[PDB]
Amino acid sequence: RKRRRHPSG
Amino acid sequence: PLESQYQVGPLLGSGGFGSVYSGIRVSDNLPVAIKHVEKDRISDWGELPNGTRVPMEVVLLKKVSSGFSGVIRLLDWFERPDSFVLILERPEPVQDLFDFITERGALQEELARSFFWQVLEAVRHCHNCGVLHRDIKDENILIDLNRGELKLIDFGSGALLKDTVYTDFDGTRVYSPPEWIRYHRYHGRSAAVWSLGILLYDMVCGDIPFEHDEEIIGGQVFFRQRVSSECQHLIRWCLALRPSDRPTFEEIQNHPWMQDVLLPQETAEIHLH
Ligand SMILES: Cc1nc(C2CC2)nc2sc(C(=O)O)c(C)c12
Repeated sequence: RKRRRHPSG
Repeated sequence: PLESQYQVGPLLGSGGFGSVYSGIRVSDNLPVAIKHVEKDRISDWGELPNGTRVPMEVVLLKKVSSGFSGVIRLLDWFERPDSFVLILERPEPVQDLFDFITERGALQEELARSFFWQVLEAVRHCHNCGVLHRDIKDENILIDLNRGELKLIDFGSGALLKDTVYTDFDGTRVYSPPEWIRYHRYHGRSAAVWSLGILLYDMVCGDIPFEHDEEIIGGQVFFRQRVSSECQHLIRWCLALRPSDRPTFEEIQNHPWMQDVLLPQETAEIHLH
């Protein structure tokens, strides 16, 4: 499954 | 003079924090990171001693700056017509913990223990200095691959630490606690402990446990990787739905899973070199 970054805000 | 003290290199990244360039301080060839923040995007402002108005991020970085290497060191800063420029130390060689976990997958518990311990000491340092980071996540943790030392970075979502309720938040939502999701209210220490439980799960399982609001508030922690019962207990304690049920930092570091941590140098020689 897709691991991803997450932006702040 | 900003363009004469530093040689500017390639862009390292950009996003909610601004734009960050690799750099080298001309005087002594010290590696640095050069962070540009547009004035129109700065939400919270502070005043230094001399009452000069600076982004709160500058105030917080100054409060935590010292010889302790677990937090990023602000070396200098400049004001421009429409931006502030922050000169930050740059470990070399380095990889952030997000990319490290992507490449390595779930970490052996010995390595997760060493990393998590260092993050706890870094966050304790912030709180000791009156600073709440509010965006603890693997993306905001740099690994010095030679020394085995971790550095907490990007204080752009932080605040002065206080004992009353916070009703504003601009950190990363999938690391934010259920009381923020449900009520737009949180207290600083117990919210930080929640993000640390997300981080520890991330380390030992290879990705964060929750992506959606419903999972954050739901109260179920499913383990996708083999994790020891002691580690599972600490994670589930950090991820208690009721903030007052979460451990203090003392209770985390006294937890049975946290004992016999590797030294940073040992960590690099066993797991990084
Ligand atoms: C994007 C980035 N890359 C890097 C590279 C490892 C050099 N360092 C930093 S220090 C920082 C901050 O806000 O304190 C940020 C956002 C970065």
